[PDB]
Amino acid sequence: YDWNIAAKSQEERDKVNVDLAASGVAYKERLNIPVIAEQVAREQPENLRTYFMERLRHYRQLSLQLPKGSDPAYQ
Amino acid sequence: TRQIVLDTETTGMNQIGAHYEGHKIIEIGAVEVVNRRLTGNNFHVYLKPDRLVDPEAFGVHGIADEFLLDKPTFAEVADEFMDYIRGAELVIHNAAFDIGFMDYEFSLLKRDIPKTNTFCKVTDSLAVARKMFPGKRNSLDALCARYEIDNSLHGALLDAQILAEVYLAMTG
Ligand SMILES: Cc1cn([C@H]2C[C@H](O)[C@@H](COP(=O)(O)O)O2)c(=O)[nH]c1=O
Ligand SMILES: [Mn+2]
Ligand SMILES: [Mn+2]
Repeated sequence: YDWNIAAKSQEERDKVNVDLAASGVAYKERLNIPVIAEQVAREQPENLRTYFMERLRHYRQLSLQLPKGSDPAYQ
Repeated sequence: TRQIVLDTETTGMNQIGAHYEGHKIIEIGAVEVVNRRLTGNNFHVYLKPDRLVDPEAFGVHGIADEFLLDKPTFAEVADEFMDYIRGAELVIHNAAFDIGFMDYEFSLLKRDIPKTNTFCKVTDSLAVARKMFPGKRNSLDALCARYEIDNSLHGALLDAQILAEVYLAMTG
């Protein structure tokens, strides 16, 4: 039914933001944009760092489905 | 009446020609305002594009391709989106940018959807700011500095909330 994220649980919305940060690190690693993964995990709410690490692993896998920074797509 | 302060993030934009051509909305953020008060009836969605995010665009919003893979498409949220804004006065900073993108995406649905401007009043907060502060810098950041609003990555919802505070200050 409803896709509106604003209408979801606070926890759920909090998760989405951690996902944004986690996927962001994987993105940078894929495009060869310097990033210090450890620093980002730190920035996340302590009760969600475990979630961050799992999401980071998750998004790194998804990265494999996308072109590398050195690929034609980014030429 | 009701006002919806809205903003969007995209895969990028064209320096020349139709700014939206070949690009896509990846985030829509909007906050409702009634009687100069934030009602809390907000709208927020991330969308799966059928293309890659330009690195430059990522530099602005930090929304990764990896993050958008499991998200709905514009087509999937279209009606829920229209139901939400219909009839309201949309307040957008440099409205031409987002309206062009919104109408572009609606046209891709092939549902003969009319131009947003026909079912929503469109207010350009950048135009309002320019009339209010002629010869001054009127970007969202400049306005925040002007009104001494502290906001220590961009986001559609985030930018909408910020524009709402700025707009209220501007029209107070
Ligand atoms: C500021 C800026 C925006 N954009 C695009 C991507 C952003 O998601 C979209 C909306 O920007 P805005 O919310 O700051 O108006 O415009 C660029 O491509 N390059 C830029 O330098
Ligand atoms: Mn904008
Ligand atoms: Mn924005």
